[PDB]
Amino acid sequence: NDDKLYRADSRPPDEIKQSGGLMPRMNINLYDHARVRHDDGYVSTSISLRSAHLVGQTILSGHSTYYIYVIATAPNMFNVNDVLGAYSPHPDEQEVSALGGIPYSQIYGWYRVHFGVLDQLHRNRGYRDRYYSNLDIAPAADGYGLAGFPPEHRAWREEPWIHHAPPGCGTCDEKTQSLGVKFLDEYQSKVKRQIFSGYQSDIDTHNR
Amino acid sequence: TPQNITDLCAEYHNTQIHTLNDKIFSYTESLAGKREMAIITFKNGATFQVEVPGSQHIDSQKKAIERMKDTLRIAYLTEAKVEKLCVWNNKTPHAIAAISMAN
Amino acid sequence: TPQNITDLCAEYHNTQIHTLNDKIFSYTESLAGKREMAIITFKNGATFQVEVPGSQHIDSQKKAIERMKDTLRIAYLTEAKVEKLCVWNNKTPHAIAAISMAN
Amino acid sequence: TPQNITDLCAEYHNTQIHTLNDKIFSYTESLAGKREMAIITFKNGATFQVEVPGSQHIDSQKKAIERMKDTLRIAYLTEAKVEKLCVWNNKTPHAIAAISMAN
Amino acid sequence: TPQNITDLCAEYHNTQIHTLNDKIFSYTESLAGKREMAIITFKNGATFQVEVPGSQHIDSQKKAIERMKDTLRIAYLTEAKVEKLCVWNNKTPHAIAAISMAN
Amino acid sequence: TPQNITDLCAEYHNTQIHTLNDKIFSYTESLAGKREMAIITFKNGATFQVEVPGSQHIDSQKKAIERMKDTLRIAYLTEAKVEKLCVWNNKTPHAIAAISMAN
Ligand code: NA
Repeated sequence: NDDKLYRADSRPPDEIKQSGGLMPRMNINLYDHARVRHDDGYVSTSISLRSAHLVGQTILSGHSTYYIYVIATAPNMFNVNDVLGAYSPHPDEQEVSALGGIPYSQIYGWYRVHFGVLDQLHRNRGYRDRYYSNLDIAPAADGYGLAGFPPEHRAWREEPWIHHAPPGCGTCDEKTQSLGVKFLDEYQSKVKRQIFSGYQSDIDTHNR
Repeated sequence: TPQNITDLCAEYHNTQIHTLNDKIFSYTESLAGKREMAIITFKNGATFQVEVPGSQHIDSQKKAIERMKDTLRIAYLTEAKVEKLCVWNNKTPHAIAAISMAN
Repeated sequence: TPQNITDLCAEYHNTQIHTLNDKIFSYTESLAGKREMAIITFKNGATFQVEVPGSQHIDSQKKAIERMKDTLRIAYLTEAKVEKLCVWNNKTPHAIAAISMAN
Repeated sequence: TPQNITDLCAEYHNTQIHTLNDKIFSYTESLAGKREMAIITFKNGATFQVEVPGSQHIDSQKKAIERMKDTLRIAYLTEAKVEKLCVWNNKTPHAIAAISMAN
Repeated sequence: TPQNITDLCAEYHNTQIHTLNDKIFSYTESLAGKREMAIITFKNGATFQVEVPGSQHIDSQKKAIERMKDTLRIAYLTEAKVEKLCVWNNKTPHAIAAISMAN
Repeated sequence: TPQNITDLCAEYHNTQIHTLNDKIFSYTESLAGKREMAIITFKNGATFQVEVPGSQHIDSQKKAIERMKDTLRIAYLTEAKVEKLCVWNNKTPHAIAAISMAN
């Protein structure tokens, strides 16, 4: 559906364009990521504007100017509390994390924050509404296996992760890494199909 | 002049509207001699062709056939939602005369 | 030589500018004989055509009609905001002469 | 008229189907004289060509050969899964007669 | 042969290099007879045209003029940073002879 | 018939392979008379052209020169990794004869 998420980020729109989106600080580990959050292969977002604004008030209180990016939902996202469960270390954050970050086209727009005061929404030309509105967050069952607990952690011997335990878990970290790399490769590939197919919908065979 | 695909379709003999409201499931394209065509399917199993050009098409339709293959190729890739297809039903598979995309 | 679509439009008879500032809601394309056209709509109900190439057209316009249909398809599939359309209003639907895109 | 790529292939001598269900690993193209051709590979080492146009091709295939090379480049860049290729196996590399894409 | 747009531009009379280092603000194109052209603008107000093909053009330029319009359209639509334009300054708006894109 | 760009390039005496394994840093095109060409560069300063069509080209190369420029522009806009270029090194900048793209 057309749900939106929000992230305070000191990186300006021009940089976001040049980077191809909002990128993580490549190690990909949700557990490690959760312990504005952008380490270990994921980029954090909030389920509301006011939430993201507050996160930025305390974390980016120090930057004359930062931004609150408005982001569509898609299957690169995980509800952290659903995936980590009882072992979610900061579950008050109500976090939805983007594995490999947020591609530019998934960004609907951004607000400018200047000296703590939020502006005045700027729409992203790279955004694709019909594509992203027909997409949702990844179900937690796609994330249980990428949870990324240590091989010794009690989660891998407990439900639901017991049935999604990567080999060596319960090289465990080796497999957590390669499963995330594989997921990100497959995800990015779908997004480039969408954007780059659009970029080639000008081709007209007959005219030459 | 028709204002939409349904009115357009009604001007011709041997046509009908299929309403799919779905993206294309498969795109197939051939350069084989005498089978220079495209074929699309939808997930319900429905199959349609853009015909090999011939004497059933007038000259003006020749460039339009080429444009339809461009369009169906990129609609497939872009996963665009096909609203309706107007097709000739005197052919197997049914042959596309017009398409409309909307959400 | 005009510097914008509004000045360009004003050089012709029976035209008008439509200001939409909106992406195309639907794209329709036909290869049926004598209906080799495209029709677009916007969510506010407005409908426009790129005309069938005819005797109202000079030869320099033929390639440009083809380009315009190319332009409408990529605009549709990339959700590009259409700023204005210059159209002939002695046609139903109104016939596209020029498009501008910004924002 | 054939309904899918497999039946299409079966209409010709010296053809076979390759099932890849994978994206294109590399796209190569050339404007070198007598080698105006495209070559693709897949991660499994499978290598295919779109033939240099020649006397083995009839006039109607020339346009389709040009569309096929485009189709391959487009599929390469979008990382689209190629389901099947129909190829002539009396050529090295195997020469593409048709492609199907299904997600 | 010139290795860049600046050196290419200096081979011609009545040309100069414009430096934008910015994405195109607006893209306008017309199929209107005698105005088969494109016009782009940048947010500083600078306006440029690809001219209507005419007597001032030799045959080898006809396809390049068509290619430039394709290029300006996709540039505009992808927000591609335009580095420099080579333009004829003896025309209003200044007529594009060349473009470079770089970040 | 060659299975790859390296083998293709070695069929010509005046050619060489450049291995870039990198995206195109800049893309330039001109419609100026007698300079209807493209020029690309890479981060490392390497510069290449697609030559203007001339008496050194046979007919079969003309369409392929147009496809190569299509390919380079899209490669540039998508940031596609260019693996190798086969070029003629008796021109400056070296003149593109073929391109391979791989991840
Ligand atoms: Na969504």
